[PDB]
Amino acid sequence: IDLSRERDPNFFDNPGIPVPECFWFMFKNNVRQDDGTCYSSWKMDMKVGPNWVHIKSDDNCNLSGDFPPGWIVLGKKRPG
Amino acid sequence: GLKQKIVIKVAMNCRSKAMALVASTGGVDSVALVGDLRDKIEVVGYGIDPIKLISALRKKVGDAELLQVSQAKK
Amino acid sequence: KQKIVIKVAMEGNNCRSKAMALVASTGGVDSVALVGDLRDKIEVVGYGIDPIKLISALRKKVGDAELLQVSQ
Repeated sequence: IDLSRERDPNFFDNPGIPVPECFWFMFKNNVRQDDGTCYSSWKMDMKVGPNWVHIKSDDNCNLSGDFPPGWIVLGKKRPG
Repeated sequence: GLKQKIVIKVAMNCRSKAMALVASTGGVDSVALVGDLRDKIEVVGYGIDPIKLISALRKKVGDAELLQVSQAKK
Repeated sequence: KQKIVIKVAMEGNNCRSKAMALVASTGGVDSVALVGDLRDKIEVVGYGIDPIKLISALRKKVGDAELLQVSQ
């Protein structure tokens, strides 16, 4: 999987909270299922196939979490 | 306290009805149609019960699935 | 693609919910957000939104509404 050749998530930055620094992309068997934005150095709960997963982000938007087999959530910084 | 971000997938002019219904919920700051297919609602606010909102969506609009819960950072 | 910002007299009686619901249900709307410290302005973004109709609807159904901004 190569996040250079996946087009941008369709997003909306709420103007009353800070602008989240990361794009994310969710894949089942290396096929894109879903996408959006998230904060760096933070966390979010996401439905990934049948399971809720606590996803932690570091300051470079790398995403760690216990992903069910066949599924991954990958992250990268938005421009700046 | 911190603001919430909730993303809901909805079967969807159901889009207007869904947006109207979520936008009418107490503590909502914003609603946005997100995803390539505009089949997701992103809600930002405070004191939103996502279970209460999914129930209202299912009873008023159609199939609704909670995809994401997270807080605003600062 | 349009951004429209409207000041609404939203004082009391869940006038905010009423006005967010009304704007959220409008044709062409992708996003609606309460903006300003006091959350007393509404930011509407989408395609083919009629800002005249929307202002009319808000004065009819909610309270006084002023166009602060339209941009493209």
